[PDB]
Amino acid sequence: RLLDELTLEGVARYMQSERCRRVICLVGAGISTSAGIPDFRSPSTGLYDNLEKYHLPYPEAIFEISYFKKHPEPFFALAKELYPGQFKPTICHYFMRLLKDKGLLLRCYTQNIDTLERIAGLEQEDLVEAHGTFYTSHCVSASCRHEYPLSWMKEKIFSEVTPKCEDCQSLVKPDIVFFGESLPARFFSCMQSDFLKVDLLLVMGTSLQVQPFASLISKAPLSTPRLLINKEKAGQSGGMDFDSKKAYRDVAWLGECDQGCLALAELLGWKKELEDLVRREHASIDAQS
Amino acid sequence: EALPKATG
Ligand SMILES: *[C][C]N1=NN([C]2O[C]([C]OP([O])(=O)OP([O])(=O)O[C][C]3O[C](N4[C]=NC5=C4N=[C]N=C5[N])[C]([O])[C]3[O])[C]([O])[C]2[O])C([C][C][C][C][C][C][C][C][C][C][C][C])=[C]1
Ligand SMILES: [Zn+2]
Repeated sequence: RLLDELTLEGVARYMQSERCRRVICLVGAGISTSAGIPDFRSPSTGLYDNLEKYHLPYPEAIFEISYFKKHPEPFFALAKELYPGQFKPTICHYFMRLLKDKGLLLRCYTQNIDTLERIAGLEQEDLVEAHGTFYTSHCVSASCRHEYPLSWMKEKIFSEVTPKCEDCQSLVKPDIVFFGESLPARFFSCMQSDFLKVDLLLVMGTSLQVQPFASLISKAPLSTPRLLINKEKAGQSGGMDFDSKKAYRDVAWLGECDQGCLALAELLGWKKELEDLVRREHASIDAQS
Repeated sequence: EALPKATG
C-alpha cells in the first residue's frame, strides 16, 4: 500500500513524498454550496427538493435537453431565481489553486458550471469542465451556433424574455451539458493519459451518481490512493472501499469540503498559504465589484 | 452515433 494509514494525515504524508507528483481532482456541486450555489441531492436545500412550483414531470426534466427544447421557460425561471449576487470561489477551489501553484495538479475534472474554478485561477489546460459552463451560450441550431455572452444571457434571464437567436430565431442555451447531451471531446482526450499517470485522486463535493463522470474513480491504477472529502460517503459499490477488511487506499473525510481542505492544507504545511490566498483573492473580487 | 451522454 502507498498510504501508511487510512487518514487525512496519512494522505498528507503521501502527498509530501516523492511518489505523489500527479494529483487529479474530481469535484461536484458540494464544493460550491458554501459559495451560495445549492447542490442537487441535499434534503430541503437541494434543487431537487425545490421544483414543485415549476410543475415538472420529474425533477430532472428541468435539466434534460429534450424537455428544455420543448419547454425552456422553467429552466430560465430557475436560473433567474438562482443567479448568484457574487461569484466568490471557496477555500476548496483555492486549495486546488494551491495544488496548481505547487505543480501537483495534473487536472481538475469538474461537474460544476459556475466557473469558480476559473475565477480561483485554474487555467483552461488545468480543467476538464466535464459538463460545460454557464459563462458562454449558443444558439441550439447546429448550422448556426451563434455565440452569446453571459451579459446577453443574464439580461434575457432577468427581463424574463426567453433567449432567442437573432439570426434564426432558435432557442439560445447556456453551454451546460444537459442530461441527454454528450460530454465534450476534451473529457475523453484527457482521461486517456490522465488516469494512467495519476498518483492521487481527490474527490470532493460529489455524490458520484451521474455517469460517465462517476466512473472516473475506477480509471485510476489500483495502487493510486483516493481521498473523499464530502458530507457523506460516496462511490461505494472498482468502487470505493473505506471500511472493509481489504481497505488499503481509500480514505473518507466526512464533513464540509472547506473544513477538510483547511485540515489537509494544515497537515501539509500550507495553512497560512491557503489563508493568504483566500484573503487576497476575495479582496481582489470585492475590489473589482 | 455520439459520445457518451450525461445520465443520472
Ligand atoms: C449529465 C450532465 N449533467 N450533470 N448535471 C448535474 O448532475 C450532477 C450532480 O452531482 P453532484 O455535482 O455530485 O451533486 P449532488 O448529487 O447534489 O451531490 C453533492 C454532494 O456534495 C455533498 N455536499 C454538499 N455540500 C457540501 C458537501 N460535502 C461537503 N461540503 C459541503 N459544503 C452532498 O452531501 C452530496 O454528497 C453533476 O454532474 C451536475 O453537473 C447536470 C445538471 C446541471 C445543471 C446546472 C445548472 C443549474 C441551474 C443554474 C445555476 C447557475 C449558477 C451560476 C447535467
Ligand atoms: Zn441561430
